[PDB]
Amino acid sequence: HHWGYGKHNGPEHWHKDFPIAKGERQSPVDIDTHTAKYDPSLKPLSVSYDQATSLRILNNGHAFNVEFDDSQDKAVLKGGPLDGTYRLIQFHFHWGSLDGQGSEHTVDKKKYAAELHLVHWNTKYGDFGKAVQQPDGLAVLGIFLKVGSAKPGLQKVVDVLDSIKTKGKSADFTNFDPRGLLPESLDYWTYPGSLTTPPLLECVTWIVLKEPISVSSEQVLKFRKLNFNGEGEPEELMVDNWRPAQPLKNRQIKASFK
Ligand SMILES: NS(=O)(=O)c1c(F)cccc1F
Ligand SMILES: [Hg+2]
Ligand SMILES: [Zn+2]
Repeated sequence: HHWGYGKHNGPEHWHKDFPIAKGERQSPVDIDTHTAKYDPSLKPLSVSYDQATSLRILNNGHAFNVEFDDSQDKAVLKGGPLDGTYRLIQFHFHWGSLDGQGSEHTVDKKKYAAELHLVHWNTKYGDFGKAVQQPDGLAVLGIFLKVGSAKPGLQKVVDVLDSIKTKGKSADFTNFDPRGLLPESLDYWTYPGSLTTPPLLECVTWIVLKEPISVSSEQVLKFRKLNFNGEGEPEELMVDNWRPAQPLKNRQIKASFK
């Protein structure tokens, strides 16, 4: 039926309606530290989120998305492995039912408690819809979350979750600064891949940051209170909305550090 993360319609079943699930550049992948090739030609990332305008937040049944106004070059990403300018359109998380699982990408087989994705599209293409039809259409910045001390800048998001508990609900979310979710260093690993949920299109340049941000037990606990179901249906806790690591096949992961 419509895709999900449960026993009967989870990741292992997606290939039935989305054949691309067995493609050559699928995500996510495990990052083997000793095999990633340090590439010194890679340039440093350029994150310009000072003029970012958040609009709303909404539960879509798979995760929650904070949307931003992408009609002009307000919050952009360039540099690193990129060619051209990429506009931020939205961010979301992937998390688990226990502290030792939740991230999509792994490092030396290690699983973190969750993972943040900041989605951007190539301005060359005009709009998001066109960008998803190109090999270099999207650029997603990935950040790992580990359980420890509380992240001040995450709290604003934690507070509003009660108002978007079930599928379809949305709430205004203006004046949020995404710069409060970044770790100290911008060191990364990069590889060519795809969306981690259907339609599983292969249009993404993945940029996974080395340094994870830490959040509190209580902060992630509130993530686990959301619901997959819409209002009035039986309650199914929104947890473990992550895709298992896919085979790397004929690709290479480059690192911007040694
Ligand atoms: N999770 S993900 O980053 O790959 C992702 C996006 F960025 C955008 C749409 C769907 C989706 F699944
Ligand atoms: Hg594509
Ligand atoms: Zn994602």
